Order: sequence, then C-alpha cells, then structure tokens
Amino acid sequence: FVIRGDEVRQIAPGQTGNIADYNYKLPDDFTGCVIAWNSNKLDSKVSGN
Amino acid sequence: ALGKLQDVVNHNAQALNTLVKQLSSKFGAISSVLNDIFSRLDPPEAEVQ
Repeated sequence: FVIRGDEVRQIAPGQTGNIADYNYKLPDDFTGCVIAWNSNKLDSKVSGN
Repeated sequence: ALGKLQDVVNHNAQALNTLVKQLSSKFGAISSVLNDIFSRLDPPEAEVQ
C-alpha cells in the first residue's frame, strides 16, 4: 500500500496513529520486515494522483 | 517470658509485610502499575517492561 512520508513510522506493531488505527493495524507480536521507499517519481502526476 | 512464640509470630508477620511491600518496587521500569504500561506505552517494549 502507499502512504505519505509523514506516516511511514505509523506502520509498526502497536503504534498510535490515524493510519495505524483505522487503515492497517499490526499485531503486537509481529515478526517480519517493513520496506518503504519514496514513490514521488512513480506515483505523482503533474496534475496530481 | 514467651519470647520464642512471639518471635515466630513477628518473623512470619514481617516476612508477609516484606512480601506485600516488595510490589511497590519499580524495578527500573517507567511505572509500577500494569495497566498504565499496557495502555500508555507501545507493546514492543511494554512487553519487556
């Protein structure tokens, strides 16, 4: 999924935040990796996306 | 002259008193109350607290 760079830290087990609480919530006991990279070139049109 | 019985009773009482008082020890944690750690702290290290 795609989110802004302000909430890249919200994707974490048991972390508060609008995105974490309402869109995608990680389990408290989570084992795995999170990979986040900028998508300004790929997913930002001149008019807007 | 009933030193022994009184001593035994006092020893049991003070052992129980030490046991009941020991839970107020912080043990280096942020707080000594469980629900505070479970609610106002993130699970990833609230679990180790």
